[PDB]
Order: sequence, then C-alpha cells, then structure tokens
Amino acid sequence: KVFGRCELAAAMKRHGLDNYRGYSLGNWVCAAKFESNFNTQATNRNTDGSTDYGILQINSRWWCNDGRTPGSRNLCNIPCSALLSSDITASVNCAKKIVSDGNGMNAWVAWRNRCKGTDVQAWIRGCRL
Ligand SMILES: [Cl-]
Ligand SMILES: [Cl-]
Repeated sequence: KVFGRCELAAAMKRHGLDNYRGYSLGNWVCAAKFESNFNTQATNRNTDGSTDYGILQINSRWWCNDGRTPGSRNLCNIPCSALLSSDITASVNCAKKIVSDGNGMNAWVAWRNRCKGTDVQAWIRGCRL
C-alpha cells in the first residue's frame, strides 16, 4: 500500500506515534517519506547482507527475522514480511522499540540526514488530525 501523506499521519497518530519518546508526528511522516516514499512494500538490500523492510525501512540485522541474515537478531519478534503489510501496526510497534534503544530517531540514518533540524511540521500541515 502506498499511503497518502495525511492518511499516514492519521494512521501513525492512531497507533500512538505522535510525540512518542518526544518525537512529533511530522518527524515520523518525514522519515517514512524518505525511507519508503510511503510504500509499505518497500524493501532494500544493505551491503552487509541485511535487508530493510516497510514504510520505516526496519533492518533485519537487529529487528526482524527474514531467514537470510547470518548472525542477526529478531528483537521485535516478527517475520520481516509483517513489516510489508498494508496495516502498519507491526512497523509502528517495532519502531517504538527502535526509537527507545538509546539513539532516538538517529537510528534512521535518513531521518538524521533529511529530517533532523528541518521544519518537520510541514509534513502534517493541512491534515485533519
Ligand atoms: Cl510535527
Ligand atoms: Cl540519507
């Protein structure tokens, strides 16, 4: 599923991400834009052999199981395929664990490089929330 911008903001808010660990909703929408262009089926292979999955491009090195990432962990206790669903619940629940791991949203390199220090509120401007 490819979400619309306000549609995803509303879904993220419904699942408790607005101001989760202090990160306003626009931070999460911005991150999803640049990680996946709002596409739940996005996948991308990393040079270390791990793969990133879903609207927030969650990595199999640490967070999900895909059966082909040697030596990895599955700390969200989910198959990576669950992160590709049109229902964002699994992605949101795993994102809450990631953002609580110590480094906040800097866990997403694209958030640090393209959202951090910008007007992230623009990503929810105009949306009915
Ligand atoms: Cl915001
Ligand atoms: Cl980047």
